[PDB]
Amino acid sequence: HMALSLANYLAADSAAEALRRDVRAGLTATQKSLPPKWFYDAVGSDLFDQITRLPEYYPTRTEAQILRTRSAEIISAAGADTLVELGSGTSEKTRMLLDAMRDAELLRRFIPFDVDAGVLRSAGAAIGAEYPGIEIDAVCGDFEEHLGKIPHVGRRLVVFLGSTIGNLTPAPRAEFLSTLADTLQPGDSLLLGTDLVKDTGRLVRAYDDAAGVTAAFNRNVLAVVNRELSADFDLDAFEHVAKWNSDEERIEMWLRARTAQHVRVAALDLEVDFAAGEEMLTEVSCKFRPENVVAELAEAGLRQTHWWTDPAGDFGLSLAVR
Ligand SMILES: O=C(O)[C@H](Cc1c[nH+]c[nH]1)[NH+]1CCCC1
Repeated sequence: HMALSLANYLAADSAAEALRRDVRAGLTATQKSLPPKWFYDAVGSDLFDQITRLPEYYPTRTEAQILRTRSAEIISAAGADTLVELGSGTSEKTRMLLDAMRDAELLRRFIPFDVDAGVLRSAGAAIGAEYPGIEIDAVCGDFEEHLGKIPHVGRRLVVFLGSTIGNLTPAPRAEFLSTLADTLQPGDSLLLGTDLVKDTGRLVRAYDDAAGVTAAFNRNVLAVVNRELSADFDLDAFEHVAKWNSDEERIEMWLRARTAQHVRVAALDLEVDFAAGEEMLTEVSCKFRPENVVAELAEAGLRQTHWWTDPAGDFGLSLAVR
């Protein structure tokens, strides 16, 4: 029910000023861009939830199938009594892990780490009900800034799933992994999900689905800006574009102006122009090679002790330690 400990390191005024900075810089750049963190307002989070069920979007259910068939092994390997989730704690995946920990009579604690306090409270209620006696310590924070705020209590399995790590470009990605590694004690383990290089047709379709749901998700970032900063983006005037970048081996999401657009962002006293056909970068989703996952982990000071992958080789999960 209501039993909970919650620490909150996020302030609304801080979030608001960050959006102002990001939007000003991103829209005044010669190559325009917007950071994908701003996708996830209430509407956008709901749209992403739907993306996880699209037939083209294999990542979620591929990862889920790996956990479904190997959760006992994962939990045995970790030997952890505390599950730290860098993410919501809402999904079936969380419960696969928690169930496996309970089955092994190891489970003592759940530490959800997410940017939305409301979601954390909901997760706390649900998990508290399903696993009576469990200690729940929630942390409201940004996983690029507040990893140091995660409690060091217990033997901890830190999980970072869904190929979230792929939404970070190499430099911030390496900084994140190194920082996370520095918070791990002997006994702690990292469970990392990484989407893998594969047929490029399948990759693009996964980010450009027939139903146009991803397109709606992408364009919604314009609605966020419109609402929060009093802008006048015409969402209809922008086309969703998903590209495979073979040099960097990553999917890229873009918004392309159908015709010349003049956008006023009132809250920034800012005007910007899009030429007909001008494209704005809104997200990258890096795809990994198995051998390189080992290397990126090692660079962060982490040793990969276990590697699970589906039989098609579509997706990978790593267990790593200090
Ligand atoms: O890169 C991805 O696959 C998605 C974001 C996304 C999904 N469809 C379009 N973008 N990430 C969101 C957090 C986990 C992965």
